[PDB]
Amino acid sequence: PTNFIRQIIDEDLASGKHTTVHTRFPPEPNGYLHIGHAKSICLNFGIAQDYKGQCNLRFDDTNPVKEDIEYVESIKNDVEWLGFHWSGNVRYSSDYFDQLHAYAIELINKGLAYVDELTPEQIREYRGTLTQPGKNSPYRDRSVEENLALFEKMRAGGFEEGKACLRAKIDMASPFIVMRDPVLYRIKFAEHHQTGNKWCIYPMYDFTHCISDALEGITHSLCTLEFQDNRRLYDWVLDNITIPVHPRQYEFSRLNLEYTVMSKRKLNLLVTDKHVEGWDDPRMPTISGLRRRGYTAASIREFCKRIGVTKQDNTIEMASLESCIREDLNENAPRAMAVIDPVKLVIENYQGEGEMVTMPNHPNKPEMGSRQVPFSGEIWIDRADFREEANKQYKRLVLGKEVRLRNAYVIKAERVEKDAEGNITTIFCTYDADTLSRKVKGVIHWVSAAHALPVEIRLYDRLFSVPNPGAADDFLSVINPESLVIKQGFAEPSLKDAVAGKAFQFEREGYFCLDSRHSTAEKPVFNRTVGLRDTW
RNA sequence: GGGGUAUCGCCAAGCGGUAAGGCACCGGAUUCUGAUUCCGGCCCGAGGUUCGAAUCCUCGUACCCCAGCCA
Ligand SMILES: Nc1ncnc2c1ncn2[C@@H]1O[C@H](COP(=O)(O)OP(=O)(O)OP(=O)(O)O)[C@@H](O)[C@H]1O
Repeated sequence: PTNFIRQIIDEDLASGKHTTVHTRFPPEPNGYLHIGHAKSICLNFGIAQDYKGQCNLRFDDTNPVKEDIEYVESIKNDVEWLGFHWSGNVRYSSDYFDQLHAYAIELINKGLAYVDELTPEQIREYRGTLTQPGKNSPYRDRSVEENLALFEKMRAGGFEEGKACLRAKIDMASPFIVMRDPVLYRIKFAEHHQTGNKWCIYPMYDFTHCISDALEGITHSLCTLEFQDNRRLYDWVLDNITIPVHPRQYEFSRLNLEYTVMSKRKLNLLVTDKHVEGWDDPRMPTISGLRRRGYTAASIREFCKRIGVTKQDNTIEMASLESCIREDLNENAPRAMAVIDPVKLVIENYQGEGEMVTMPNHPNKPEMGSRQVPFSGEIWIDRADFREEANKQYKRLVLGKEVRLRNAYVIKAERVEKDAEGNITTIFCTYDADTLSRKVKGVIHWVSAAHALPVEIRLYDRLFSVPNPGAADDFLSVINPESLVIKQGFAEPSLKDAVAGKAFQFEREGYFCLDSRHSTAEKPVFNRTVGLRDTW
């Protein structure tokens, strides 16, 4: 699987510019990982292992205020669950606070940084606009000695938040807004989840990232398009300090998925306002969310592989994702039987009850063996599989016609019974005793009512009603009210041996898995990962 | 103003020499899952250089990103 980045790497390896590849995944611990991060993970860890190099996991913990320890734990969990391993110990940008501080001092001594006292509002007014250039701060020309003294003052906590900041001295007229004296350090009297209260000054992203990459020996730092302008500051910092290597940044387009949101702020909001059970709600585009929904690490790696790596903005269709999980489960998931919308079907022609039929664990893979499924007179079938009268297109069960039960005989509808609402409460039928192993075209699933197992089924759907929910003025007001719908049904007996993690394919229905969060020893709960491809 | 992008369902190969593949959708074969499997259907605009242009050049047009003491 190739892309413009792997081609850049091949070239460097050929020209001799590098003899090894070292990448990194640098997530900020301010939320859980989503399918978007997965693309970055596959790209970075995938390149490393393919080129026999290294890939680091570095928490970019530069803003204590919006970060929490809870997130570092789940992020590590998901990277591992995805099947990737990082080189060495988990790293943290905060592991470099002392070096970063020393580098700030180097820039100050070269006259390439200074302490600015412009207020947070003033800095915006002096910055200029997209069409107009900015103007130099009145403090831009302080002497080295004065900046040194003032920066130590900031570190010591002598300045209140927003009363001072260390800025790089570049060019207020640069067409690159990011190069208009970017803030390097800002004051925050906030406790840090790694360094506690040792620091009241914290380095900004642009100053931190490139130096962190450099120190770790990163050869190619891969990020998304929104940082293309930043690459100039990334290079400016490395070009102006004393450091032996200069990692190069290459940007690719972020993944966007139809009918869902990918921004951490929006996903957080959904969780905070309780519109979803939690970061791992089965309807969330998060890694943990997809996991609980029934997606396999393998399907996700396949997905990331299929969508490619380019510099083109894109929004992949949900159909693309679902395809990957179907392909995965259609080859490894054992087949079973279950009815989501139950309706009794009495075979009056059946003598009492008691029988056991052999059902394959996979209609295309005998190697998976076969189970022992029971068959009786009173069974359960899905209401959708029966109709009093229907076109020739309806291949299911109809009064006059006869159907075939999955891996069983061939029954024939006879009479029906309804309640005081017209709802069929029971379907009476009869069968052909000799059909174990006319032209009855049609097959439906079923669950012997005697050996039946009460089971709760959770059917999920798109979280939002529109393709691009993030583009709506209020993405919340566009949430799909039917994203989750609980159903009570019955499944064959061999489904009580289901363990959270195992994926079954309820024939004619789709792929499901046990939901440990709701599944009780009494009543099991199955999440529908995805429906089966359905089209007459 | 600067940075990027465009192979017309959604992605995406291509790097001067007969325009891949995946998803989606549409046909047909197999089928005791309306599944699966297997066949088949499917170069932003205008010029210019060139024997030859999706690939190079010029000028456009459309879209995305940048005016946090966020990342
Ligand atoms: N949607 C995405 N597709 C591919 N990579 C992504 C995506 N979102 C974030 N990344 C990248 O993954 C790495 C870690 O991202 P980070 O932890 O900073 O979250 P983030 O940038 O806040 O994500 P978001 O902006 O989507 O909330 C960075 O390189 C980031 O650019």
